Amino acid sequence: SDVFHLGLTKNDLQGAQLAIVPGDPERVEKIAALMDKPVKLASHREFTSWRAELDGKAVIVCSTGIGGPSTSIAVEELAQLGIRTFLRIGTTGAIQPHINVGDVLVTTASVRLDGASLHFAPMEFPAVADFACTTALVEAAKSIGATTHVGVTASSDTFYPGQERYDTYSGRVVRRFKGSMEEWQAMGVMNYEMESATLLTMCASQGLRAGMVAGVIVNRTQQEIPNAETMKQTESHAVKIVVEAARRLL
Amino acid sequence: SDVFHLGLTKNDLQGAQLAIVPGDPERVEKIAALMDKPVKLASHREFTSWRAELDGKAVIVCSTGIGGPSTSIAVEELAQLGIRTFLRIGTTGAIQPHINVGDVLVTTASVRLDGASLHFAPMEFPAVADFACTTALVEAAKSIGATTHVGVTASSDTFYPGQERYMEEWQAMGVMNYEMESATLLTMCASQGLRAGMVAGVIVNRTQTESHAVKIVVEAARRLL
Amino acid sequence: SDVFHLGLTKNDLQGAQLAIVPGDPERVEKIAALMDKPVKLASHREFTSWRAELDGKAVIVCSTGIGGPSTSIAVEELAQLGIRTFLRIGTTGAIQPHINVGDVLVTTASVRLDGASLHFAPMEFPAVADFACTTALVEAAKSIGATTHVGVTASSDTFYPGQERYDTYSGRVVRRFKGSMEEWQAMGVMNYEMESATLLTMCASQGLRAGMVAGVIVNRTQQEIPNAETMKQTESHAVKIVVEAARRLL
Amino acid sequence: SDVFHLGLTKNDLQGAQLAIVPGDPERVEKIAALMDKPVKLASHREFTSWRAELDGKAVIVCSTGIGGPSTSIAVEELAQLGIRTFLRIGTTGAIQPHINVGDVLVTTASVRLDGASLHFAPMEFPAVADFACTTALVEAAKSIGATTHVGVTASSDTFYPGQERYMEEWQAMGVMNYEMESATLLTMCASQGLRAGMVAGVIVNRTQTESHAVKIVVEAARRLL
Amino acid sequence: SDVFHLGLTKNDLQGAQLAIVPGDPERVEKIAALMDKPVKLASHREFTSWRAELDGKAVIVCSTGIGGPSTSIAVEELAQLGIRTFLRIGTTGAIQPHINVGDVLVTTASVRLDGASLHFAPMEFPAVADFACTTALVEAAKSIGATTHVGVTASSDTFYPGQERYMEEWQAMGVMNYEMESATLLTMCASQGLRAGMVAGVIVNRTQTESHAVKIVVEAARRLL
Amino acid sequence: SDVFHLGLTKNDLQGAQLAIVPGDPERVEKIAALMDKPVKLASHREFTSWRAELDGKAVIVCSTGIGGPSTSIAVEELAQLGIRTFLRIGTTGAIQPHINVGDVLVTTASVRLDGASLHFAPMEFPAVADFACTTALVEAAKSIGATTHVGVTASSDTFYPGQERYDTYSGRVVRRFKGSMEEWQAMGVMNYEMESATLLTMCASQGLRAGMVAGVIVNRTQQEIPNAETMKQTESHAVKIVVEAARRLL
Repeated sequence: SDVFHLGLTKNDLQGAQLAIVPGDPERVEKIAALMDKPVKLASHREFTSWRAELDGKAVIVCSTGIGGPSTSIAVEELAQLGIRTFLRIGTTGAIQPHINVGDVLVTTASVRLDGASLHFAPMEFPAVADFACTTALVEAAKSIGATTHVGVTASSDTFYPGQERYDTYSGRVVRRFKGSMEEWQAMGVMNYEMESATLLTMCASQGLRAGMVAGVIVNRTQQEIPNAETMKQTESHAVKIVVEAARRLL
Repeated sequence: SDVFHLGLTKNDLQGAQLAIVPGDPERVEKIAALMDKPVKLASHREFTSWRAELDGKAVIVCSTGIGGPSTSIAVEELAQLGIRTFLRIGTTGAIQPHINVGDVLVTTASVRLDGASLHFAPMEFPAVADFACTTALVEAAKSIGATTHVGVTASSDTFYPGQERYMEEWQAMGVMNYEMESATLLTMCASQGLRAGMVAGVIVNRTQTESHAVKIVVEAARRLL
Repeated sequence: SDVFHLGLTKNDLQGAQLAIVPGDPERVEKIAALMDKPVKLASHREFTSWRAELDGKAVIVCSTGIGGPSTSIAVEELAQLGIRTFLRIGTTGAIQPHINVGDVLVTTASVRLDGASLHFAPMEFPAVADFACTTALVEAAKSIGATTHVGVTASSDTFYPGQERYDTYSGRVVRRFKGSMEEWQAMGVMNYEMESATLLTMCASQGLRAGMVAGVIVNRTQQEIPNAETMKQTESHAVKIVVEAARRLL
Repeated sequence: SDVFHLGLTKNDLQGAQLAIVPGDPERVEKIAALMDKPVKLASHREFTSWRAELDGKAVIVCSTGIGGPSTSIAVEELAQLGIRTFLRIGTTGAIQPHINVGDVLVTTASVRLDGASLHFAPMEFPAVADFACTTALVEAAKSIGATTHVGVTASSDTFYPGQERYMEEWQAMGVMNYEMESATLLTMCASQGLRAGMVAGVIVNRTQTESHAVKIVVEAARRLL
Repeated sequence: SDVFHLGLTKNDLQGAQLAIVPGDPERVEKIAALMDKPVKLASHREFTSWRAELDGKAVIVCSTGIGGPSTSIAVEELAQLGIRTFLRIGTTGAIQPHINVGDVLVTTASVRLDGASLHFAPMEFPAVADFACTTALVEAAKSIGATTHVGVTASSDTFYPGQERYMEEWQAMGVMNYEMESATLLTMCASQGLRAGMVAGVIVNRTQTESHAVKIVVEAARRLL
Repeated sequence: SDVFHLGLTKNDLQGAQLAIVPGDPERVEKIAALMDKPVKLASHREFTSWRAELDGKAVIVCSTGIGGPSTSIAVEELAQLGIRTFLRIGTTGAIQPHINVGDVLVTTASVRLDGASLHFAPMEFPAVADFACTTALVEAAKSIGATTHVGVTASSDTFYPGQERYDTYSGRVVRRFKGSMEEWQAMGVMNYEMESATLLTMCASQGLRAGMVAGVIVNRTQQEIPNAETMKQTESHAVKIVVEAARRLL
């Protein structure tokens, strides 16, 4: 209404200045439920929004969708709506053998293998998280007793060739990404996802604070497959971390 | 069950070798309604998929979401399930003074201003549409008496900053329109042995009625089976 | 005279608005011979021009020379002279095993492995053919009964390393082109030539129509070598196609 | 004897796993003087190195010289001798109006406008500081009551032309300051399993007292042993 | 018979290890006429080749055509037949106020604004002339009393747009002149163990007699046998 | 004093218009000693300066430090001080098996694997030496009876990965430089060093003359290791060459 995609007015946010941003609209209710007086605001495409209260202050939970283009829309309009702090929650696979399912990852900066970030800063600019957000996430994780890894994430415009997956229709990856996974592994990159390069670059270049946490639900480099219930329990822990991080940032 | 995102099996497709891929679920239902025996299959995240029938052959309609990245997931996972031809329909603005609201644009090739196309081929490779799909879209547009323009589309990762929203090089170069998905779609199919076509209805033009593009894409699909 | 290289005046063209553009001046006479009243206009360097008539309308046949720089000169001056439609005729090798000598290729767009095209549009711009020209070529081929392949061509500033040839004086190719042939093969590229990236990019960016057809005279990926007479018969067929395509574009 | 440039052996380090790396030898002596049992080890070309002790553990102080290239030699050769954590201290100007002469800047990440960082990772990889080192620098600054800003630094190969010396894009993007070494240092460590932090004291600001940054880096070092 | 384009055999060269490579066939005949026992060998497409003799040794003169692409074919195919030294002569404009019509330019290296040079070496590699060839051209120019300038030439794929024809950065950087072939020629030879030199006569200058450059290239050739 | 790093005034140079520029301040005295009346001017960081006389004319000898950034400072300030000709002296390893320890290298142009040069001209611009300087160096070498190689040098912003060294802490080189040494070897590159791309590019683009000579003290591609005294004798010869080259340029 006040914005062009989310279907939200300013007053709907009730002065909220922090937002928690999952990718999947299915996860918006369950995260808002952790907090006081969860109310459903709107639901348009993959932008589902709920509002809640935390220590007396209004908070927003809004889905971003998949990929940088979708995310940029969500972040841009929420920034217009007055949101100044963004905490990304996700579930992810790991790319390091010593990172286990059920572990938690806090991202300090991202490898920019995407397109939308370049609209906000040149490639030379770092896709870096805010120090306060990162600190809050690291502290909330440790308070919960989570096994935590803090470092670089690779952020890709594709799920398949940019993550060097070969079990595809064509079975081929373009030269740019051939051997790329081994390279990132050697450089200490923790995981692959698809949204953070846009999130972190647009926030760092525009005076906004952002951070990201993710629960490890799978590991491509490990032979053992993840349990059914442990994936659901890792997801709830990650949610717990992000809410408890948000409490310190209000 | 067979793919990571879409929630579909090979069997769900009942031999379908063509998919129509608009951006949004509201458009999916609208397209499937034009065909025989429409059935909703699945809805996960951005990807809502229906199955239908054209001349006794199965066709799928599946939403892509916003941008190359989500589009790339949809196309790959449909290709894994046996689709070999993709037709996209959208609605857009135009940037050429002689293009009217109500006209239909068939894209021959796209300017590659996205990030995802580069995950399939280096920049020097053309974001070109398949000749058969392009022909079938042009045929079907003439079939319902649509005013048709055929040419190049500019495709970017941003909706506002990559469309002049407070440079006129694309206009001077004869670019018809702006959107966000065609560069990824066309490059990813042309560099991987899949056929792809792209059609759009003109809804706005800064120098100066969507159901038609939907009928056209369906009637194009028929010619390609 | 009116132009700086071709040695032609406007009136010489007699209102001609379509031109057929081979690379080799030797082929200009034989293509003009297919048409009514073939007259030799001029011959300067590798720019040999003939004029003819087709269904009552004047047509030009002009050689481009080798490579994008030479071609850009020819196209630019003929555009100045009033030519608005350009049909390229060539003979070529194929890069796909299932493409046979005697087959005909119609190019929808080109991989831009050249330099001159960048002077007309940035690399992001597609080296795409005109739809009407492409349609006319495809229809003329089928009317003649030719086995036709429609798709992407790789257009290179070199005959040797850009086409990944190793049987050279040095025996080496620079990293950019090492493994490049296998890459294009996997992406469905039909053939290599040296002029189309400039032709198609300059026409598509300047409101001019262009298309390209070529007869396959050799195939590097096949063990069998081409017959002597079959190469000469493929050349005459390609010529037939381009003239019959031109008839539909007047 | 063990390395090409520095003139040091493993044994010279007596188990040191942390080094402090300023640009110049005058600063090296100043830093080592703040610690226990300071000893000069070597002086070759740009690389003057001292050894000292913090809480009974060995630490090294070694000058880098000017720019990424000399910095890259120092860090690599110290890593070969067993150092796994690097802290850099500098003095700089600021480009933000609210940053005062006397304030302390802790760099989270750098803009990569150098040439040497590319010898370690492609441009898309972030020139990001280690979280522990960054935390320890922020803690130590608060410990002596310093006014602290935490954010991004621009890092280039030129002192004059890459600093406006007869474009304001870095200011508009929230960049704190300019220097010449941090991009190489942060990228080279983050992409090779080494921890790195960076701190600077503000000595000038075009929109408007170095001993403090030296004490801070030493007290940060202590927390990281 | 031995090569793809030129229509020549090894035997046609009678032991020649040097070629002179101007752009056009009219210039080829002119150059060969200055030498002993001139003989036309072949004429196919852009490539017209003569053989001649200097101090009892065989030399070839072969036209390149327009641009790096045609030049690249000529040089490669001559190299396959045994040529190891190439000298190019051209005629050009100058872009420096002190360079006069009638002066001679010997190119030490070229600005790489072509596309074909990149098919031989990445952009960071210098389009540099061979020292012996450069020396011999400078010697031969002084021999006939020519006014000589020695320096950098800008080399592009376009004749008009890449020469200011309705940016002055090349003038400010000391570039002597513009042409279209030297970047490809110099890069392709320097990166493949072949010697190359380049000389030109000034025929125009926007800030203000070709037979001389032809004599100079021949007399340079003599010194290199 | 007149400059911001070297600690020198204009009058200190006594009208000197040529400078000899080693990297190491330790070598400044020994080169100035070859000439008449060697006086120590200043010594600040790695910028040690001495002045001397040669055939009656004042000459400067000034160290540059390591790398392009350091060198650019030295060259820039000496240019401000009136120096118009720069002769680089160095000692180097070779990358060609047929180049022997004790040989001398004169550089015609440099491969620009550095950052600072790009601040003076775009990458398309050649890092080319002055013809007079190159000629003087080649002639001084031959007069001394040195075995001389004239050609391209690779100039790198790093000593380790940009020179494709694997005997490092991490043991890895980034894809850009993987296989790079074999590439330069095949292209006829003589050696690696770290300063010339900046020196030559800034001089060629600013109307200043520069050249470079170096004595070969080691060869990575040879099994035999260099003698102790032969390295010291190669260094003195290179010094002799540079002074005798300077005599011809005054």
